[PDB]
Amino acid sequence: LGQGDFIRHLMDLLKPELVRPATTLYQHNLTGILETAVRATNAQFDSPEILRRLDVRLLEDTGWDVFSLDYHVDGPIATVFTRECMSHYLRVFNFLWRAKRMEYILTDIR
Amino acid sequence: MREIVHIQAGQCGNQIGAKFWEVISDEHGIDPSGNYVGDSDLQLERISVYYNEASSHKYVPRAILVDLEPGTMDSVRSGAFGHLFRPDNFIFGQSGAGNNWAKGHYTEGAELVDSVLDVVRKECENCDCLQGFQLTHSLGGGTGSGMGTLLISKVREEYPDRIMNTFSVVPSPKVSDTVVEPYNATLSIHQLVENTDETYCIDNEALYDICFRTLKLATPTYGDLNHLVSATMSGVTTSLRFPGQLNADLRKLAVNMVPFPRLHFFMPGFAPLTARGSQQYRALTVPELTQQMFDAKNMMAACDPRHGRYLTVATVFRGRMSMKEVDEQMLAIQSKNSSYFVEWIPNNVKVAVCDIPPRGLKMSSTFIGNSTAIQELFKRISEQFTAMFRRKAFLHWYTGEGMDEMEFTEAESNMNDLVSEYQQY
Amino acid sequence: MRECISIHVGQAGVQIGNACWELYCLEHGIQPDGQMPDSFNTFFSETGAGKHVPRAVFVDLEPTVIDEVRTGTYRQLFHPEQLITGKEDAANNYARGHYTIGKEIIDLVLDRIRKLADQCTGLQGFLVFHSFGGGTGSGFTSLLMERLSVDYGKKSKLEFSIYPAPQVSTAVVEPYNSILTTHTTLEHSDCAFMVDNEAIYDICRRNLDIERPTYTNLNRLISQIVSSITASLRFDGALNVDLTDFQTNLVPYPRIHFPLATYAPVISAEKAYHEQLSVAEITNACFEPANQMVKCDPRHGKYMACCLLYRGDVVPKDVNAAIATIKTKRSIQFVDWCPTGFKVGINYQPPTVVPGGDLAKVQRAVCMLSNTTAIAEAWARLDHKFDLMYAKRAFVHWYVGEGMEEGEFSEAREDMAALEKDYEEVGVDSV
Repeated sequence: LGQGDFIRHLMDLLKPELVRPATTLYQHNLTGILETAVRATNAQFDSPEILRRLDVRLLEDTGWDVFSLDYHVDGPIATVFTRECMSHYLRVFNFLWRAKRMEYILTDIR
Repeated sequence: MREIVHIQAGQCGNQIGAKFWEVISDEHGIDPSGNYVGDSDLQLERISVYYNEASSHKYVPRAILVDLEPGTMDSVRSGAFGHLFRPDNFIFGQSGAGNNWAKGHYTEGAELVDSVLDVVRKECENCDCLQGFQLTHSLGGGTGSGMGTLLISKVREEYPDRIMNTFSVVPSPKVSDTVVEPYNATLSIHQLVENTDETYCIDNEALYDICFRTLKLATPTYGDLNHLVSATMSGVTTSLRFPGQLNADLRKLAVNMVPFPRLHFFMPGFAPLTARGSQQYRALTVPELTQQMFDAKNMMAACDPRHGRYLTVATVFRGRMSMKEVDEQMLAIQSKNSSYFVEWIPNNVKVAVCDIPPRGLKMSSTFIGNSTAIQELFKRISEQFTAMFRRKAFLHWYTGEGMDEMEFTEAESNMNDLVSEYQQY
Repeated sequence: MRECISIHVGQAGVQIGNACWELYCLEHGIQPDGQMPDSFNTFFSETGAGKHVPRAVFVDLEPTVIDEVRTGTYRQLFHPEQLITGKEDAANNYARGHYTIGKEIIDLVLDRIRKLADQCTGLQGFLVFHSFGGGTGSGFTSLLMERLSVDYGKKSKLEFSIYPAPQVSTAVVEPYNSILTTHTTLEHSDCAFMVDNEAIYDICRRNLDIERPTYTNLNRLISQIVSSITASLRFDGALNVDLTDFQTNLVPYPRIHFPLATYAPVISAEKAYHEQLSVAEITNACFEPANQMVKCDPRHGKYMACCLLYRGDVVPKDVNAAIATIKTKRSIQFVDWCPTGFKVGINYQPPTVVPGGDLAKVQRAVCMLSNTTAIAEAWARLDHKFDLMYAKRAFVHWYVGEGMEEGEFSEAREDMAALEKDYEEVGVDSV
């Protein structure tokens, strides 16, 4: 979440979707929303290569409990991350996602 | 062998047919000048179902381009792949029938249908083993709806045993592109119920939703919509054409999705639909294709299948894939959505698998659905038709062309019988 | 001398025949062009030179699969006139394959089969490979079997049929075709070795470690079964078993003739390395309910006849000890009117591994054909699906408008009910 500008728009577009239960959620729909955010925010001016790996994954309730980004990496660069950094980032990304919706709720009440 | 005669009627039909022949020539490696420039032998193994070999090994599409106005003929001829069709297969008139079903079915449709019937008879007598016909048109249009209807009726009474399947663009729910759309649509559907084996109902608004939400197209033009419809047509007749692990022609699909003669209206679909941005984040697997094709957002008609029950479905897969994965995905789909499938038909899915995927893809699949949610589309058409007919709006045109109010009453009664049958089943 | 003709009908039959004839060519050393760089006589014929033409016909109503055969690696093995094909398939319709499209081809097929029979000296019988839930695999198979019974009213007619699976299914009208085929061929067949795609999928996943098998692996396993069945005709062994032996030892009553096929040493290379597969082990694997290639639990019924066909480094004493162990088991129960329910065949030729296959090279193998009352449950499921679809009268117009009558539907359903009653009667103990 070090970008901030991109995650702001991404939390405004997933609001109408994640409120529904997880059973009606299918991954093929959210990708069009993520792709829309990367185009509108400042993340468009970015290396096309790294943007090819950034996608969504569905953890396996409510839509605010199974959504998370993945950024899969394979090849030579995969010897630095080694399937454990990707099992640690997602362990972190939840705590930064919760502490981000608990704030945009409290600026909506305000 | 298993030759198909393709007829394009009206503006919508002609444009969709032009895109269809573009994608078919791409599949079979045919140059826009008609020459084969492909790489594999399977492209010429079954070129005969769609093409006729001319003198200098040039392949002429077995297509008849019929319209009541010359503008579309000129546009098709002048554009790319326009020097592909036989110049004797452009059968057009001068007055464009307006947006009048009666004009295209009774006054100008008569002369033009005699001419196009002569052309179609020549094309059929040239064929070795005729599999059937396919028509591209729009029900809400003028020459398209009425003339496609008249041609369908006459070809049906000439060739009753052949498979007549149409890819018809139905009126949209929200915004109409023609004021008299319900009249033309109702009359066309009344005629399509009895003289067609497979009607693939396509709505432009569902296509707009697909382009905007799934393909993330900022400015989707009619080219993209026609490309989607052409991909569906491709998939079906590709199951017919190329070798596969589980073959299925037009007649096999007709047998497996038409439980009763009048219940032959389908919602088409296409599984591998991805935006250019998301093509790198998505895994192309049979489960992904199945999940997308059975999604209510992907279906190409604005009829939610969750409001009805699938009588039958057909999945035409393309590419090298494992039959076990296909069958297990089909079983999982049937088990999870047991409430969305008819109980008195066990195994509501017909599976076909072809070995050759479309150009640029590794896997693909088309979804055909005989569901009781088409009753919603026919209900909308019926409400609009009765709303205009009760106060007799825009009716003097149809009456003056030579029709009668009794024909309108019969058409609406037949469409109400159709919705009654769908609701009953 | 003991020549036998194999007939492959439909896509399933033709592809299984592809696998079977690949296996036969590998076993007998015949190159895919018919030349060799006797044993190869019950299935091949010699034409002057080293050319060995297989004694089979490949008949389909669709040019696609047969054309794949005509242009494949075995393009020059089969006689071009024995690869019979139509123009339009039966479209999963029994009526099309039996009445409308099958009548335009049956004469050519019978002429070719007559040529093959005349070329033979002593005809043991026919091997019909087909699928139950296909158009030409049902209608044309039934038509061909009835015509063969009219012509060769004494030769045995064994058919290898792909029984529809309990859950997985590729067609919607499979119950109709299956019931009608069962009617027509049950009138005119000797014994039908049955197999399921779902069961072979489960076998592949559990034993061969394959998570994504195709029809190719299924066809290879089925071809191994057929090779084990015909090894006695093709090779020399301690206990030879002919086709008439199968017919006599596996069919107690004329209608109850649907045994289930099994193959014990289905194992990958590494697992085969770590195991010591012996006669007792392979026999126990054969009688394991999870290794059945028809998805029917044998514990739900009673065995009436078993045909254990061993091959390779097999000792008769070990076979006897293993069979005695099986008989002493309490989970495996036999009908009370068959105190001796084991036909045993032993062959000296170990199974041949196909290059590119998944089965590991083993020293011995066994194929078990078991006639059991557990198939009655599968019949009950099939007729239940038929009853639902026919009560709604779905798809019936497709069959009726193609040379059939609804009376045939009712008669076929009544015949299947009689077959279920017969299975129930033979199941019960004598008092």
